[PDB]
Amino acid sequence: ALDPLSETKCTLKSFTVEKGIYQTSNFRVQPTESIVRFPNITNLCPFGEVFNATRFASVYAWNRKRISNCVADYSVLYNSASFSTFKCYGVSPTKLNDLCFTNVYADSFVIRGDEVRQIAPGQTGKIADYNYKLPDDFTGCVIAWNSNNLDSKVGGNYNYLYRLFRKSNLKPFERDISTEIYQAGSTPCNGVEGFNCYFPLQSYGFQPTNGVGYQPYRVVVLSFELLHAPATVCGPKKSTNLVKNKCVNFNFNGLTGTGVLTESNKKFLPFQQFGRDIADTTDAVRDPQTLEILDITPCSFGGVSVITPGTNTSNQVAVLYQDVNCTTWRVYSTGSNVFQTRAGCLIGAEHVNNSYECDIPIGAGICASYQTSQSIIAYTMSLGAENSVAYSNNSIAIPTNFTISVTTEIL
Amino acid sequence: PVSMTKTSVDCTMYICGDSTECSNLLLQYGSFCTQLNRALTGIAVEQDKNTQEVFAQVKQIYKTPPIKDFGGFNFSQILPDPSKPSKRSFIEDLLFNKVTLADAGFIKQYGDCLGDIAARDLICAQKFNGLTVLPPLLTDEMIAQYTSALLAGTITSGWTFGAGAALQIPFAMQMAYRFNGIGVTQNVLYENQKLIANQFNSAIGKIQDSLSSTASALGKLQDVVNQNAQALNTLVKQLSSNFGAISSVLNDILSRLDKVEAEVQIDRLITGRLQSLQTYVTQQLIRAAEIRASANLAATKMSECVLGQSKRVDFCGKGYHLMSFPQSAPHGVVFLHVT
Amino acid sequence: FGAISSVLNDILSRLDKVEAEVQIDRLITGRLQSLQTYVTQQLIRAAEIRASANLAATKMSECVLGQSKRVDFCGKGYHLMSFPQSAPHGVVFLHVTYVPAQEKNFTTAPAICHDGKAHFPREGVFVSNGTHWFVTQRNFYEPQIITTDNTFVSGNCDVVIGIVNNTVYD
Amino acid sequence: PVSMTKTSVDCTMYICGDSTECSNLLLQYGSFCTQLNRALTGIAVEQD
Amino acid sequence: FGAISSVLNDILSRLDKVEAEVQIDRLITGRLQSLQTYVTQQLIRAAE
Ligand SMILES: *[C@@H]1O[C@H](CO)[C@@H](O[C@@H]2O[C@H](CO)[C@@H](O)[C@H](O)[C@H]2NC(C)=O)[C@H](O)[C@H]1NC(C)=O
Ligand SMILES: *[C@@H]1O[C@H](CO)[C@@H](O[C@@H]2O[C@H](CO)[C@@H](O)[C@H](O)[C@H]2NC(C)=O)[C@H](O)[C@H]1NC(C)=O
Ligand SMILES: *[C@@H]1O[C@H](CO)[C@@H](O[C@@H]2O[C@H](CO)[C@@H](O)[C@H](O)[C@H]2NC(C)=O)[C@H](O)[C@H]1NC(C)=O
Ligand SMILES: CCCCC/C=C\C/C=C\CCCCCCCC(=O)O
Ligand SMILES: CCCCC/C=C\C/C=C\CCCCCCCC(=O)O
Ligand SMILES: *[C@@H]1O[C@H](CO)[C@@H](O)[C@H](O)[C@H]1NC(C)=O
Ligand SMILES: *[C@@H]1O[C@H](CO)[C@@H](O)[C@H](O)[C@H]1NC(C)=O
Ligand SMILES: *[C@@H]1O[C@H](CO)[C@@H](O)[C@H](O)[C@H]1NC(C)=O
Ligand SMILES: *[C@@H]1O[C@H](CO)[C@@H](O)[C@H](O)[C@H]1NC(C)=O
Ligand SMILES: *[C@@H]1O[C@H](CO)[C@@H](O)[C@H](O)[C@H]1NC(C)=O
Ligand SMILES: *[C@@H]1O[C@H](CO)[C@@H](O)[C@H](O)[C@H]1NC(C)=O
Ligand SMILES: *[C@@H]1O[C@H](CO)[C@@H](O)[C@H](O)[C@H]1NC(C)=O
Repeated sequence: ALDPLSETKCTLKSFTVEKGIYQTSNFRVQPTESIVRFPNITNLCPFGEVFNATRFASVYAWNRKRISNCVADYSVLYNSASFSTFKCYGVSPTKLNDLCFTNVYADSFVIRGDEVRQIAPGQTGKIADYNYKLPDDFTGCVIAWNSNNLDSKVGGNYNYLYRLFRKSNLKPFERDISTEIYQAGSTPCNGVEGFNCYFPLQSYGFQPTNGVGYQPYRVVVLSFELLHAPATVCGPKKSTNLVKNKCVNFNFNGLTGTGVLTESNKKFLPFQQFGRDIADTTDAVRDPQTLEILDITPCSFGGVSVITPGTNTSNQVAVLYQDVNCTTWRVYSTGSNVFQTRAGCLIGAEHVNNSYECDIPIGAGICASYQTSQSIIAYTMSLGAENSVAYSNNSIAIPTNFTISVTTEIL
Repeated sequence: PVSMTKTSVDCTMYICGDSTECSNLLLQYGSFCTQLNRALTGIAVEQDKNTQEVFAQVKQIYKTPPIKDFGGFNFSQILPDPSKPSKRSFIEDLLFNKVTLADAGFIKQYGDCLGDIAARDLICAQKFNGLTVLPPLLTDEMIAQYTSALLAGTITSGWTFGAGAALQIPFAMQMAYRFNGIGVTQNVLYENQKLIANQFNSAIGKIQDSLSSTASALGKLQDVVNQNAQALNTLVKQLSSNFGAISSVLNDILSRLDKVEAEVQIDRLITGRLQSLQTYVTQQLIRAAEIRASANLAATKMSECVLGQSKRVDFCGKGYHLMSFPQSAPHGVVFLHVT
Repeated sequence: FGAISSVLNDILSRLDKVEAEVQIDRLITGRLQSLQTYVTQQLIRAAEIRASANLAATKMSECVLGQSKRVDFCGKGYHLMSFPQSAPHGVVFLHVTYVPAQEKNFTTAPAICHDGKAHFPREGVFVSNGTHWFVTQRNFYEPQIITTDNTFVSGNCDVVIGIVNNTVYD
Repeated sequence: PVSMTKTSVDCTMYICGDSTECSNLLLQYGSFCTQLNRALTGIAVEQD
Repeated sequence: FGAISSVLNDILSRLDKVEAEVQIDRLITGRLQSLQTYVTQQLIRAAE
């Protein structure tokens, strides 16, 4: 990374470079600042209303609560909430503080200790089939904690029920609260229970002396989408000022990237937050605070070539920027000799009016050479010596001698 | 066709963009990017080599004669006009106007691609993904000058300048010897000189009219340019493929997963984009081999039809070959075969 | 290739069969891709080498086994002969050719009118050294007296443009 | 030899057959099948 | 191609969507690579 000559040395995997022109990496602009743009929300998410609820719902009638316009600072749960199970599927836990969530829904219920494992996208079992099923492409986090000190009674807590004997497996995120009598045998039932007809709901025991597998467990499943919609629930990240027309790192509603932000003429629809090009890259974004549309442009741009007479001859090099017009410049350095040929700006080579045979092909009719102090010179290549034929309507040229030439062709 | 578009690929820019973690992971491959760049550099050098072989056969630059007394034969349509900034012929101007290149020039500045133009402009999208287009070593003006020298030599000297030491000869006697070369006595040429000159002028005018009309007949060069542009656009478009990962955007994965969980997705994306680059380079190599064969044929035709009279049937036009005249064209050559 | 290591021995000594299977599969896929790329490049280079060898065989047939009239196919100039030589993975052709060396200016005419009829050289060109007219071959200056043996008569002198009058010997 | 056999490939049929899930997953590639078919069509036209 | 089986039907009948997704992706990648190799060889033979 010291200079284009060293980059060419590294690319060639050698300490010596022969005479010529070598394409290096494109011109790179490193970000200068880092900015975070989150919607201005001060209210904390209802952690007490979810994890501290006095009464929880049954698994067959699991409760769904919408979470919106809040900051998910889950560290407040560190004081009093201890969770036996905390598994996130569509997001890494360590990134949860740097993201914004679109449609946050908390599904709360109470199950057995042995049935906690059944709360997963691809599990089978009584709860997974008849009570609560997670989608295969589930994005969210499942949290479960033992509640034996709350949901257990000495005589037996029978307020929590689970669905048994269902005709077919439940669809993902589907709720069945019907109490119709199940027909296990071939004999039809007429609303009464007997022999092969049973009530579909059965109550848990939930006694304090029960085993850890038979003890009550409170389960909250948080489901949300990421980096696709406006979103209104955000992490505990402090927003900074908006920087435009500069190469910066940006964190827009959890979407991180690097680029230059400029004012955009695009008119986003009210339900749209991000814009993408034909390459699926985020090229437009709506500011969560000012509600303005900003175009994002990559910082790196422009091909770079390095011309050297050979490390065995000299260490002097010339730099050609194929997408820079020298008439601040997007160049590594601008030292004295600046020519600005076609096909880019040439820095480090002295332009001469003389025409020679091409030594190092720069391009667009421009060549470079190492001439005599010794320095790199750039010139327009000569097509050949100029001639005129003494043509006339009554004049001819006839040879009076000849030469026997022997040439060599290598194939 | 003589040459094709020379391209260079910044593999780190294409695969990873500005992602530092993705570049660090891509460092575990290393040699594949170097191999692709070596193949692309070989193709780019071969393009200039083909152009030099086709057009720089003679190193002895002959100018247009002042008098232009060629026994009734008119070459102003294939001779340059100094009024044009580029010293190319009127037919050469027509050929240049009938082929549309992807980019008018070769310098697209950062300010020109800043904003929404990074998406609307295909060149901006290609360059923002590490795909650059290198200009030919020889400009159109120099190729026009080489064609000018060849035409001046073949009209003033005939075949002698192709063997060195150009010898002047009146164009009527050159036509007489060319008639003798196809089995027709020179008295036929001398007794029908006005008629032959009139027919040659009429044929040149007919070619000019055909070129000036909507009939292009220059589909090969346009096909080459469109193939190169389509290959670059497909390379740009293939960046939206997930390759089995959760997303096709490295930024979304990095903001969505930690290092360990995002490593597999970034590896999948890197493998897919490397495969896309390899496919593009292989297709470019095959097309470069085809273009090299075409350029070798063009150089052979320039040697055997412009620098001399060929006895090979249907090698320099249909009929008994008399002479040929070269003309430059975007990424190609146009031979006017007089038979 | 996305694996924990590029050495199969390290993976085998570091992981059991199930855990090492994915790493070995990744390495196998990467090395197979490398071999495929090498073979494709070898095929392209072999096609180029085959084209070069076909050109070399054609040049051996048309320049060594015979004299070629094709311009610049067997060297620069008027081809006389060629000699082959072996070389490591290639052939070297020594092309012996005839090149005009010393040109001289002459006044030339398309035809000569002697007795109301046009005469033509039928082998070369008519030239004048200032006062007298001769007929000579085009590639070498060998002036000869213009006679009926080296000329043929075709038509009158009122049609040929540039015809001059000179004596034709019998 | 003058011409060779002209071939066409149904990439979805070859990769996935009659599997709907496999075709849905293959939809995330898209352009590679089109590129292969374009090359094959070019070869077929070149034969004629 | 590193998957549990070379048959998509066996994987689909043997695994759910999430578990079969990786195997189907591996098979898709392998078959796409095979098609690409066939097309490249066809292009070289077409040039010849
Ligand atoms: C959703 O409701 C439909 C109709 O009420 C259910 O389909 C019925 O399924 C039973 C057996 O499970 C059959 O005997 C009926 O003939 C079906 N009727 C129709 C119209 O399809 C379906 O099973 C229900 N889905 C879930 C997940 O409970
Ligand atoms: C050679 O052809 C050119 C045409 O390309 C002739 O130029 C034309 O001349 C006529 C009158 O002489 C004008 O009406 C046209 O406009 C000219 N066309 C141009 C300039 O493109 C030229 O006269 C011809 N040479 C001779 C000796 O007749
Ligand atoms: C040979 O062909 C030429 C060209 O087709 C003939 O010349 C034409 O003659 C007619 C009159 O018979 C004129 O109207 C045309 O303008 C001439 N064309 C040209 C280009 O000058 C010629 O008559 C034919 N016959 C002979 C014996 O030459
Ligand atoms: C009130 C619900 C708000 C939900 C907002 C959506 C996503 C935010 C994410 C995770 C919050 C729950 C974390 C529980 C575990 C804490 C860490 C631990 O003890 O291991
Ligand atoms: C008598 C043994 C028959 C075995 C037949 C072979 C395969 C059939 C498969 C699984 C049966 C055991 C399921 C135990 C767990 C039930 C669901 C749950 O509670 O989570
Ligand atoms: C939950 O309730 C306990 C007991 O009242 C309390 O100590 C704790 O702070 C509460 N936590 C939240 C997040 O409300
Ligand atoms: C808060 O966000 C709203 C967007 O709904 C915006 O209108 C307002 O200006 C913001 N306030 C501050 C102080 O940034
Ligand atoms: C650079 O800009 C100037 C105008 O400021 C223009 O005249 C010149 O042509 C440009 N350079 C190139 C190579 O086009
Ligand atoms: C013939 O004369 C012209 C001038 O009329 C001169 O330029 C040319 O060099 C002469 N040719 C030779 C071979 O001397
Ligand atoms: C031309 O040649 C003839 C015969 O060779 C000779 O007699 C005559 O003097 C020559 N004239 C000149 C001007 O050399
Ligand atoms: C050359 O042109 C002149 C015009 O002045 C003419 O007199 C002469 O006869 C012409 N010569 C030939 C050989 O055509
Ligand atoms: C040749 O003879 C004709 C007729 O005798 C005459 O018109 C012409 O002028 C003569 N040539 C010269 C050059 O005088």
